[PDB]
Amino acid sequence: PLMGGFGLKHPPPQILIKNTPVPADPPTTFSQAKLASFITQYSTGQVSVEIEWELQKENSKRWNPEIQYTSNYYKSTNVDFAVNTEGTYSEPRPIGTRYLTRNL
Amino acid sequence: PLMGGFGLKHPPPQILIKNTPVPADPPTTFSQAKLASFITQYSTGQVSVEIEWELQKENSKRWNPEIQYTSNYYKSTNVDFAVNTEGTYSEPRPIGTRYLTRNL
Repeated sequence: PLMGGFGLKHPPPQILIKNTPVPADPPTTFSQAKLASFITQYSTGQVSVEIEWELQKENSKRWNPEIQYTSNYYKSTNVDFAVNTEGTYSEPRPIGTRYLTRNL
Repeated sequence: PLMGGFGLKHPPPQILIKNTPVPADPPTTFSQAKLASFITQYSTGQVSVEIEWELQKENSKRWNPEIQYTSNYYKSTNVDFAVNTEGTYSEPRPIGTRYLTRNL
């Protein structure tokens, strides 16, 4: 992909879900038309997903230290990647995936 | 220890080594005195040492990133922990052992 990530020829299927429509009380006398009324409705539940990942271990002889992604040492108003006063979770900056080095 | 490290009641033994003294030519007529002359000498070789270490894996639920020891991202005159122009190896700063965090 241009956005990055993995291209796949058989991606994970997409799950589709809908409330089963519940019609309100239809009239007594038959009517040819389809039922235009329904009971306002919504549903809630829990969903769980796991992904088993495979890693390629980093095996390298570079003498000096590498570069690593690390949180700031210095004080700040409030913790990054954590909630704020009013409870709004916030992530300050994007995280690149490339730090460790490899000989071309 | 106060310097840090591990205290031990049976530390690794200390290896001691010496050139076996080689006397120069003593006189023909016997002499009571011990031999005061020797052949100037030195020896060279290779030494190898390995240490099998045990680690306590870090298992922790902290949500936000930790602090990590990482080399500078920004450019510098020359690489740290690596040789300089004239070939003098140099280590810029001490390295503490404590970064990862643990709930007291």
